[PDB]
Amino acid sequence: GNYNYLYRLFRKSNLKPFERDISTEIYQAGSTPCNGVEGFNCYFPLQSYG
Amino acid sequence: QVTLRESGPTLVKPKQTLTLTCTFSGFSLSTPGGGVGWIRQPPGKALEWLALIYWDDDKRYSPSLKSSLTITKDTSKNQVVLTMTNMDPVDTATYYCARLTAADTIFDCWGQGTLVTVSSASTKGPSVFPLAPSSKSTSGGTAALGCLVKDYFPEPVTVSWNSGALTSGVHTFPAVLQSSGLYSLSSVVTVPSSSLGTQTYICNVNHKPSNTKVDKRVEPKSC
Amino acid sequence: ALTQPASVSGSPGLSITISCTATSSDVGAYNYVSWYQQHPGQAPKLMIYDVSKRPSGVSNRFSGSKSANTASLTISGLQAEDEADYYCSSYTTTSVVFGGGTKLTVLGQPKAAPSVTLFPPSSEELQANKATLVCLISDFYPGAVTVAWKADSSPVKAGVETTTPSKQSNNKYAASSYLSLTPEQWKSHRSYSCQVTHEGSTV
Repeated sequence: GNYNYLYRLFRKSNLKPFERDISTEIYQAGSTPCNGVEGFNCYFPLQSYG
Repeated sequence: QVTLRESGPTLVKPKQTLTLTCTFSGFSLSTPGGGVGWIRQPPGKALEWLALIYWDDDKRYSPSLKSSLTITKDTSKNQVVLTMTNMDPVDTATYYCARLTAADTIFDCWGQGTLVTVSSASTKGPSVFPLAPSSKSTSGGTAALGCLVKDYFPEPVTVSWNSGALTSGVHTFPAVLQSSGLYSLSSVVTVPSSSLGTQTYICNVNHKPSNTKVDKRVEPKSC
Repeated sequence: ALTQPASVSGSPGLSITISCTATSSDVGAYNYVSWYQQHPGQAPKLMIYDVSKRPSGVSNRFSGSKSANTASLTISGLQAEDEADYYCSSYTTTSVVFGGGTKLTVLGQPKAAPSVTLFPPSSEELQANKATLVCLISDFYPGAVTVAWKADSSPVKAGVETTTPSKQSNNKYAASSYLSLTPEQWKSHRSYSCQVTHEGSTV
């Protein structure tokens, strides 16, 4: 598993044309915030290609 | 600013001539692009356009109802009258009085709509009877009072406690036609079992066809 | 007469698109199109009058876009206010079409247990030959569950096929029930069972 390169899957706002969006903060998924600890109803960005 | 409140009869015999009205205020029917129409919707399906009059005395009708729907205007008193014949048991719906301020905005603001049922039965009196907690009324703690009313054919009816004074937290949920042929509805206003004898509870029923403004106080009844 | 799908419901937070059909047979160019958000129990209210232009006052994130023949409402965040219907209306060649039905619910909500409370008739309708045993069933989000009667004799409807489809302020549908009884018989009967089967809490 080549886990070097990563991408972006979980987003809430479409980016603008020719815009560098380096997002690192914990994505608030599901319906309630979890503040870092993913657990349930959350997802961590920068997923792996595989 | 726009009060498209409908008024008129609610019960009609089969194969008759029905007449609906909706008094409006806050605007006029003389500005370019103005329009007042009628839109109905049977419970359980989509909506269908009936008619739409304009400011130039243009009476546009529905392609299917081309002869029954004869809508007229009255600018002197700001009232729109809708006439329809051949009352079949399919015309039961909530008729909304619409307002077309412009051509781009299709029916921006609506009214309230009245439910006109199509049947052959007459109207009946109310059955206002209080529901006080009894020895077998304690299940989980909820012992809310009620004045369930039944034995009445016209479905449109509302429950107003103290003429709209103690109506905070009312959960009066209406019902549908039963197997016998009489509607029924109760009040689920959130009142604990503690504050029941101190405050006065008079659910002023409002029957539109029968005009029965009966009142009944609610007190803790014994066995 | 254009149609539209029945359920395009999704999870809160995510974005969903109610894509109602075009049916270019009657419409000419799909110039003017409106969308309604009729709340259950009240009159329909407009949220967008043009294809993308929305009226003032009642507008948070409601937007629409028509590519070639049909538009679609785009709502992403405002998905926790009410599960109302969405009708798309457009001007036809001779009339005004209102589309079809689309019950957009909130997929995923707290599975709260239902509430069963017995309300025996007081001393007001027992002598009036109108004895009714009203049973209050509320405190459950998903639709209106079916009431079950097992009062030691037989399952009898007696006026239970109503489900009381009226949503409250807490967005919780209540399946309130009633019971048609004899003129005056209180001791000759027993406690009628109101064990309603709810999705998640069958008790």
